[PDB]
Amino acid sequence: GLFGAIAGFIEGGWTGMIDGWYGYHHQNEQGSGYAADQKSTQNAINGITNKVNSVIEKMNIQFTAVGKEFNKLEKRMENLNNKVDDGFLDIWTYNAELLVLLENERTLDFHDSNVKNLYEKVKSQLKNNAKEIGNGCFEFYHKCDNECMESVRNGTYDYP
Amino acid sequence: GLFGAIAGFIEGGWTGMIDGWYGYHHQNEQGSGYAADQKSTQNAINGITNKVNSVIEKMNIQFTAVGKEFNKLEKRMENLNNKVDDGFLDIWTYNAELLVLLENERTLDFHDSNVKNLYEKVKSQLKNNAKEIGNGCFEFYHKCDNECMESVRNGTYDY
Amino acid sequence: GLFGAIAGFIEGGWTGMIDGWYGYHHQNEQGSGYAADQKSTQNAINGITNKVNSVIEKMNIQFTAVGKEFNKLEKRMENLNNKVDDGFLDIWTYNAELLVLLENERTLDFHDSNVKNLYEKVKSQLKNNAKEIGNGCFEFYHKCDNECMESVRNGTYDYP
Amino acid sequence: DTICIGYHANNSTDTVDTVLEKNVTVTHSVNLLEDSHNGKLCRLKGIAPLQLGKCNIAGWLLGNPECDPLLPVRSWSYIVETPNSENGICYPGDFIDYEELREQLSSVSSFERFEIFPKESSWPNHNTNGVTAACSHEGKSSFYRNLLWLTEKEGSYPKLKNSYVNKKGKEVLVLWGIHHPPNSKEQQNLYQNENAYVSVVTSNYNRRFTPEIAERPKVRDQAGRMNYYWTLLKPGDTIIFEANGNLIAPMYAFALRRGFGSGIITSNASMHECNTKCQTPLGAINSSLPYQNIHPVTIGECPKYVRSAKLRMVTGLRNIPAR
Amino acid sequence: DTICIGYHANNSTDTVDTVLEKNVTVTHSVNLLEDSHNGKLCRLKGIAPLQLGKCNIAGWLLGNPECDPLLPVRSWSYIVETPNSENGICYPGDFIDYEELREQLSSVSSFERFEIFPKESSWPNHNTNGVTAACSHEGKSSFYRNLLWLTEKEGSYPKLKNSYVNKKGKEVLVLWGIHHPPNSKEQQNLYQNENAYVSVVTSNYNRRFTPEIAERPKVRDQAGRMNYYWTLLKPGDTIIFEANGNLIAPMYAFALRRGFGSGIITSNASMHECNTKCQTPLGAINSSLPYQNIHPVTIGECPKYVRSAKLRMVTGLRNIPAR
Amino acid sequence: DTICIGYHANNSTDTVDTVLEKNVTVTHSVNLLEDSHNGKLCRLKGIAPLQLGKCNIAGWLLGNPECDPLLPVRSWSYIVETPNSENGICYPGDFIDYEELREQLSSVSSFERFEIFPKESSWPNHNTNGVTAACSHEGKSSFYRNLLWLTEKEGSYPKLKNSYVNKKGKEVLVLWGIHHPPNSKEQQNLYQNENAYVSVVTSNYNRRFTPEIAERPKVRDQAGRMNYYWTLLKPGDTIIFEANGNLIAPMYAFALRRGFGSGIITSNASMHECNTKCQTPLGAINSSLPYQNIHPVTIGECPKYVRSAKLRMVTGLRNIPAR
Repeated sequence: GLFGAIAGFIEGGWTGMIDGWYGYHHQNEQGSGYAADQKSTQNAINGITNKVNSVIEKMNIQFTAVGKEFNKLEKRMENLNNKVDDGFLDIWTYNAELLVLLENERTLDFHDSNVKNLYEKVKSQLKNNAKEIGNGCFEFYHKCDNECMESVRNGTYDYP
Repeated sequence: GLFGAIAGFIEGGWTGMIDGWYGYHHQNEQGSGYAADQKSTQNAINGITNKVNSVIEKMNIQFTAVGKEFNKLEKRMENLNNKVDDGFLDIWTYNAELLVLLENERTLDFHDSNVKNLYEKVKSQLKNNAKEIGNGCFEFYHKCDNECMESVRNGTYDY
Repeated sequence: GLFGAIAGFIEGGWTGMIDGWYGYHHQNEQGSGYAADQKSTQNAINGITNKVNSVIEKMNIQFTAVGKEFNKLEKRMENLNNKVDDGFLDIWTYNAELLVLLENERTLDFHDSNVKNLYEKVKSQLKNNAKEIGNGCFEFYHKCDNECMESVRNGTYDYP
Repeated sequence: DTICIGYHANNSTDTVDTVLEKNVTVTHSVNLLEDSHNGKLCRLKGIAPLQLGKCNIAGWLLGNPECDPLLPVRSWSYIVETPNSENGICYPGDFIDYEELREQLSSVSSFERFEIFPKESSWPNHNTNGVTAACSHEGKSSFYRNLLWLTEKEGSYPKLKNSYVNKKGKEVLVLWGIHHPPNSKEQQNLYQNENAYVSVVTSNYNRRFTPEIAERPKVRDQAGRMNYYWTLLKPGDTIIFEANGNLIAPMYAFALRRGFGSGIITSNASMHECNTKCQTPLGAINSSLPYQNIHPVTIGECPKYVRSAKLRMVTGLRNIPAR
Repeated sequence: DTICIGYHANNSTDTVDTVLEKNVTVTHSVNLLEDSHNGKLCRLKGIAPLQLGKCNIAGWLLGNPECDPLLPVRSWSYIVETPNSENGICYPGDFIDYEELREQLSSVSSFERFEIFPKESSWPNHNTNGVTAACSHEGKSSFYRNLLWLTEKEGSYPKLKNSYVNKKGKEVLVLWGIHHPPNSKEQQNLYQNENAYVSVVTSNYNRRFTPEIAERPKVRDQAGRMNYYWTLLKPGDTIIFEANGNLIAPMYAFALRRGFGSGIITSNASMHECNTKCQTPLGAINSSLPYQNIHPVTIGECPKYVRSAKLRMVTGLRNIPAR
Repeated sequence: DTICIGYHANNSTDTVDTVLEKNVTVTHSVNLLEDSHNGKLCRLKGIAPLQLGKCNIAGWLLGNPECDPLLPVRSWSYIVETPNSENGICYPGDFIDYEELREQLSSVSSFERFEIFPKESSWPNHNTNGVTAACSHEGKSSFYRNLLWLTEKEGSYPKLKNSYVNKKGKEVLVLWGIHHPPNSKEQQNLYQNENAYVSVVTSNYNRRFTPEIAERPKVRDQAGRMNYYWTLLKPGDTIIFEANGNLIAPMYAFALRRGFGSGIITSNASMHECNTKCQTPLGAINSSLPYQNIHPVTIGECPKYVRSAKLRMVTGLRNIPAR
């Protein structure tokens, strides 16, 4: 990954989280579970949705396009027509395939990026009240309850 | 933003700074103010200027292009010409719009990255002599007069 | 660079490093030396190889294409053939040049990212057993021999 | 107490390609390439296509006896020819500017077939029962339904002159022929005048025709030849036919109505009571995707044809179940 | 003591679209789409265009009396026809290869109109006073200024043979016509001979013309027809006219000079004393931007036409005044 | 004890361009633009090209005496004309549909030149020794090798009619000409009959030719003209020639075999005993690169032509030896 998070310092995904693309695990004395960050997951959905819609919108509809006949003494005209049709077809096939290949790369990085900024955003909050273990986890020092875990999710906490 | 700085851990911009795109604020005994980091603002100006000039340079001048007449018995030739003109027009309109869309995203994220790298550059310079009070600001643990502030801006801060 | 490492906080390259693109500079009591990180260098090679292969594969082979003749009363057809040939040529020249220009920028960012992520990988390991010099180096507190310098290269160490 | 930051994963097997890596498994994605059609010919927004079947444009417009079932059709959304559209002209010869005629019919949404020259009152001094085995129907010699083979009457072929004023308020496609006997003897038995000519004129059309008599190889066992011509008569204009022989006169003509989006396609698929906004020679497409790899020939509003086998845009992220 | 790292912001309301988000406000940006035009038709690098006005190429080259104001023009940067360019040929007929002739004039930067066959001295044995109400001027029957209607003189039309050697050092455009009477009576009254013919030849041009007599619908009050032809006589070559009737002889021909960048456009804009490097049918463009959405028809050095409504490239960053 | 993380650097001087910065020195790069080629025209996959040298397609097919060295060549991979290919037709005239014939030959992989109408036995009642100073060989008046100039014999030119049935199992290209004397006198002593005609017909070809007599500017010292025509006789079909004068009869014809990937190019380069899969008018290319800036004209399997001067993709990183 371009940003180091996905398939990076955070080895894998969680089949357990089904509310969004990015979220938290958390396991307090009250219990465990999973929670998705609407803020992130949503913004991600808005961008990608806009991307796919742009890609689709740029390829406005194809209107009637049919072959044409040429008599035996119009071989040059028939070949010119053939060059035109093959030429345009070559370019559009190329354009479609490149755009998708390229934007797919960008999309994955975008996600890697979002997971990254979500991680650092929490790390800047907690600060000293916990330590960075592994796989992007934070082991609390003061031990905070579920109601507290939520302060971290909504972006408050307060306790440098 | 891809790098988390602009509209990120540095919520907004400074209508107060007007020397470049990136800079520093700074509060001192001798007073306050703004200052743009010429070094990173210029690099950014060179890069974007080049990008814009490339987009322009790649589109060569459009030379004379006009319509053509066809008699009543040349309907197939007329439609072929029409297919050609519209075909090319479709590709170029597509190319221009996509290039601009794609690069505008890249430019924004480029700036995000620059601010991000500027912030981290100062941090690696200050270290223990200051604390990250969030939002991209640093509180010194000693007195940093104007002469000292400038050492931070030109990256020569003596730890 | 977009990621700050290359030509950034790691000011220069090592003409001494000849095993890969990314690596570590060794400096123990037993001696010094360089060593490439095969892990990162290989993944980078697989990525760039696939990229250049994609660009090539997308430009399918050009088959027979020649000129045509037109008599003196076929000036319009001749000009049409000319508009068609110049039009396609303009597009492919434009496509090839833009694609190369854009992907080169991306390839460079790619390397920058790889160097950055490798650095952040080692920093997390040495985090509590050395200090960050700043030039991309780390000074061990306890000072570790070659057998330990290796535990750093192969991603183990685990000595917080 | 701990709290971790992580990302979604699932059982999805969707794969996509990127510039750096091929076949990357992801959690969510969208296909942008339409590869499905219903394998049928359909009505285009409620209107059925004109199926020429065993006939082709030429057979249809001339009135080849083998295409009588088409005579009543007045409107269509697109024209369909098949690999077996062999019945065109039945009497050997050349169809002048035939490809351009096909191009013209390509923007016709409908026409009215009418008698421009009524067989019974148009030619008082000429026979009109000319028939040929080359255009047989029901095992008997016949002729084109829209033309009339005029010949000598009682040993005489008076110089004829007939005209038609277009008062249809639309362009009128007029077709006719010129017969070319294989020898001077036939020319005489059929038209009497040894040196005949046919003249056809309008305000913007003007051509003269001279019989070219010579022995030729037999096609549909005819040594003779018949050349076919056509012109578009503008609303209000007049067309004048003058001849002293060899004229294969117009009997039925067509008042054309123009439309958009039509075209002529070739297909071996069958017509069904189905409706679509997008028809291909292989079948109809019902899709919102920007591309399709079904067929390059398209009638209506369709996705752009591309040669790609796959075009999938990743939406979610790299899928790593981590089992 | 504190020090904060930050970024510029301002009062800009410029917006740009990106892949992920639309209408994003930014501090600085550049427009790449030229949408401004001058209105007006201008000189192109100092040279004025040719304005056929009420006339079209045919009327101009043949010398239609309605186009006399154009007779003296010798050079131009481009040609302009208007929606009102109706006066072309005045005597009904067909202009053979007219489109190719238009294409030819499209690369002509200038020419010299000269008498290839002086009215008096070229045709000693024929009348040249022929005129027609179809080409009237000042309410009087007249004729093309560049052609001559040759007819019988004193009950006789001798076979004529006149030639011209191109010593202009440039290609010479020669035009002429063939008259087709409506009936044999007129054919004889005008040319005396019933089986007339016209022959025109050069080192690389060879054609024969035969009168085709027949009644035809009237156009501009004429039942007769006049076909127009042309050819490019190479430098040093000779053109020979031979005929015993029906010839509408060349009187003036054109020595052509070739150039680059010219063309024919259709516009209703007016000519002003302005200078430009880029002209469209709607007005002149003065820009360095890469694209324009003004018009696809272009003369000179212009930005590329695209259908886009907006094309703006962001240079600054996301504007967040943080006010 | 210290452990540093760094990157590779070297002495490479390779430069590439990016969107943000030009001429960036990098450690590793790869060229994608082929700019190297043989001079030298080569065999295409073992087969040699057809070098017309001082002859063009016309001279070759008609059998211009100046191109006899070409007569034996039966197959080729591509056709090569040179800037000096001026020997086409030697007797002045027009080669009807010449460009279409060039296009036809462009997909011909091989043919067999054969006697369609043997000189001795085909024309018993006509002289077949006509020759002209315009088609001289060895300082002596000669004539095309694939055609025969038929003329009066013993003061008479009987009506002729000859046929040929295509039993080759392949299309047969047939060529012939029509002579147009400069005056009535030449018409008389060459063919006697004053008003002659030529007819040529097949199952799908049907044309008649009338001699057009007229004095014309001299070309190759000839005031007369000769028009050349051709047609493709389908397998099993029959072509019939009928004439009472002015026919330049076919003697040799060609049974054609079709292939793919061939074409006609114009080159100043020389043939060498080299083999290539890609040929351009400047030299052959041996490359796997996707692009080339050598020439737009290519035969075989080549890189896409582009106007670019440089196309280098960086693979390594920014090179900073830090010396």
